[PDB]
Amino acid sequence: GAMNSSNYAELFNNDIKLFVDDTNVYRVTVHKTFEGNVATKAINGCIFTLNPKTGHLFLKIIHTSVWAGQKRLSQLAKWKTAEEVSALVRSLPKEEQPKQIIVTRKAMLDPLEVHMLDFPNIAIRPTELRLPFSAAMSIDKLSDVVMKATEPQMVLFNIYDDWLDRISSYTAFSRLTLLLRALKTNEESAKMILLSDPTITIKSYHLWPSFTDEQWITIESQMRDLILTEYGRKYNV
Amino acid sequence: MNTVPFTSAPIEVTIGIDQYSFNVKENQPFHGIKDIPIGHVHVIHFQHADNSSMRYGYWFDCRMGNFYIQYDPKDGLYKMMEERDGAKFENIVHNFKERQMMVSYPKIDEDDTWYNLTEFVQMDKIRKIVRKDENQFSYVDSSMTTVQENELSDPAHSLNYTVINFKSREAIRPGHEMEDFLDKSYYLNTVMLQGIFKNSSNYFGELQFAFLNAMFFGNYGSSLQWHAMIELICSSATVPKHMLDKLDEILYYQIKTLPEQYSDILLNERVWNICLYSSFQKNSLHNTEKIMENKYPELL
Ligand SMILES: COCCNC(=O)c1cncc(Br)c1
Ligand SMILES: COCCNC(=O)c1cncc(Br)c1
Ligand SMILES: COCCNC(=O)c1cncc(Br)c1
Repeated sequence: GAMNSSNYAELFNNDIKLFVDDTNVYRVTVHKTFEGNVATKAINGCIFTLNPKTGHLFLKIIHTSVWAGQKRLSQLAKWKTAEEVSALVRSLPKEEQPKQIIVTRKAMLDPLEVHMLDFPNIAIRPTELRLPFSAAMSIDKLSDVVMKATEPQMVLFNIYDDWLDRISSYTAFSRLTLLLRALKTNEESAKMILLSDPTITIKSYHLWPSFTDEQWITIESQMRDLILTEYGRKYNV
Repeated sequence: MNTVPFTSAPIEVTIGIDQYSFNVKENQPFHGIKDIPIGHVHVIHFQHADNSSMRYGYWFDCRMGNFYIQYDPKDGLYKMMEERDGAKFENIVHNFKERQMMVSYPKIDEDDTWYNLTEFVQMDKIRKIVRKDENQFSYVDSSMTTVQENELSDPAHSLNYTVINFKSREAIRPGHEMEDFLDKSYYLNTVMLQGIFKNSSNYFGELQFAFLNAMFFGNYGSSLQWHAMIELICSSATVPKHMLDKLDEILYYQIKTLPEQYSDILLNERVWNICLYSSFQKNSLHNTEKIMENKYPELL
């Protein structure tokens, strides 16, 4: 059924699975019209599809052209997500297809289930975790490729960079979720933390800086402080 | 006017005939039911005084044979039987008629309730759902499961209802996933109406049979089937106007007839609120919405 704290290690066993997050698929700026009404302008979006074990990120870029002439875009966005996830599974060799797909918002279950009727053997599951994947558009390199796209496009990343060479997938997911939670709660502070020391760089082929084991500890410690802090600044505690 | 004569009433039993019911005491001199209107199907049903578990009963059409009830003390129930010797039966019936040992089907002449609940119900169609072909009548009870229920365990004793599943490849055309799930007109009009029922009278017929089994025997899967068939129409943007008008009348009389104290289990809040207030046809069931709102406003 649903995925929660009690079955959290299942994410790092050897059954292929993907998280799907749709929170950046349909994105708008809201503005005033000359007549003093309000209108939206869509901007490019993305589907965040992640293998938590490997770090493989299938970033489907959703180009604004896909909304042209369409009505009820928040509901179409969910079906558009489901179509693209289904297409991706179909594109994969059978032995590479996931056994489970975990959606991060429950409104994605029915659209994905209907699109995956051909794959009765793939379980479509919700989660009770409040995962911070919406903050993936705070990662500069991901925001850039999305905003620059002129057509629909799939781009492949490893969101753990090279971390699995030194840590387990459990620890790499924990780091990712802490980084993302920090970016969501205070993007500016989070970013100031990550890029303070100019001697630490981000390799062309990576998303995050090349931190030593000890520098990651310091970084991880500062991201917690931020999250505990912003929780005080928010709740006055 | 036809007659379902009984050999005897050896066990205390509540007897249903269509929407009427009466109590018979252990070994009371009761020998059946007379004046049954020709031209409709009927259902005679049973709830023993000792064990309210297992409502059971028989769907029949008096034009298809002479039917009598005999209590079987081995199997412990009132069994429907056919008498092929038509003089032996007419003689047996006349004797009981003369001795006034039969209750009279108590149809009020103004009352079209039964006709309105059974307009599209046919005995030959019931017989291709309840499979037991050596008999012209059809047994049903509370615990019989539907073909679909067994998929999710004895097949001979199942209700072979028409399998409806909104998240199935039958319901969803490749490439129309969003379209067909949010607007079920394809599934209603092409898959179900044109290729299985053949017309809407047949769709209305299983819908009517489903409700009656759900209400008379408390059959859970019949309740599921009834709601599924309602929801498929209400969730279709494109429905012939004659079918919408007829559905409204159909449902009105089912809602009117439902016992007020059984509304609790026999009415699915989600299906009804969806059908009346959110669905494509939310404005198309005026009579049904008015009776539902005045009689069961709690449910909504
Ligand atoms: C060979 O005759 C034995 C079976 N028939 C009956 O017992 C009978 C027939 N018709 C009505 C009623 Br009540 C009883
Ligand atoms: C085609 O499947 C067998 C039942 N078909 C019907 O069309 C039908 C019609 N009226 C009542 C009932 Br109960 C079913
Ligand atoms: C507490 O009831 C759990 C099953 N629910 C039902 O609503 C139901 C059950 N059996 C028959 C019929 Br008809 C309805």
